[PDB]
Amino acid sequence: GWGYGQDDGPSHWHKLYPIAQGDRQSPINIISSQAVYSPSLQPLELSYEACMSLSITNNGHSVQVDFNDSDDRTVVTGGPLEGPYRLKQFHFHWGKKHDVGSEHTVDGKSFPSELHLVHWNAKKYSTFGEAASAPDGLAVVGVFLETGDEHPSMNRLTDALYMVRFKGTKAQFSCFNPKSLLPASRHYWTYPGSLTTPPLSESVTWIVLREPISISERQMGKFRSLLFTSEDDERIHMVNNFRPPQPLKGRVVKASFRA
Ligand SMILES: NS(=O)(=O)c1ccc(C(=O)N2CCC(c3ccccc3)CC2)cc1
Ligand SMILES: [Zn+2]
Repeated sequence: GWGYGQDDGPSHWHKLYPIAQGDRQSPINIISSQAVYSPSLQPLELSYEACMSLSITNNGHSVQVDFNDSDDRTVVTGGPLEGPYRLKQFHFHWGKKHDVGSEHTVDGKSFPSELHLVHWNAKKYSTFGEAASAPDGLAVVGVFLETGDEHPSMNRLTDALYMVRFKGTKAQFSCFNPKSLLPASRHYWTYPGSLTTPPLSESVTWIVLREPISISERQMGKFRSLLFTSEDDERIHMVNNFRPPQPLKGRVVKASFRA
């Protein structure tokens, strides 16, 4: 139905999902000087278990790692959140070159990639799907990826990509701790937004970390080697699977720190 190609890309989604023109769409360009320092905010805590990961999957849009969310062991809490949100999955958005790839931008600057850790409000909703439609249903922590030095923990993931290079394939991915992909800082920006893929529901509290993690150009290349296509179809590389910044429309971006 939708994608990131020339015929089905982001610029066209509004024709299928009208909410794409809504008042709290994501991602956004974060103007650091315009963020409101918010001391009252609570400390952001990412309490992740080491072995809650289930599999790694190429779903045609990204490569996604799914988690066991039957309990509240792997959750995000604090910051703008009133309670814990359980981690359901994490995935990435990236470009064909270093200058593009992230969904959020900071003062007009894009990163080559962006990691999204998707959590849901299991205290208020019965299913991830149900939570994905409600205004306070999801909390996504965004982590920017810069290219430079090799990321040791990332290797276990980038080495697994070959096995899921084609759309619709999956592999077991046990004991991968998502905490290994977080920067040494927990400072962040936060604002009320939406899913960045259809249905584009405005159900997401965004928490974009200030500090990016770094991976090697070689590792970033393993992502650019994935395919949007099936094993039979003509090979079309999975790149530029990101949605561009959307209108802020008077929303206030809060910061946990001072720029
Ligand atoms: N990029 S992101 O905003 O972090 C993000 C967050 C969540 C998802 C996600 O889990 N999927 C699968 C379920 C689908 C869906 C939800 C509700 C109703 C119908 C279909 C939405 C996309 C994708 C990207
Ligand atoms: Zn995403």
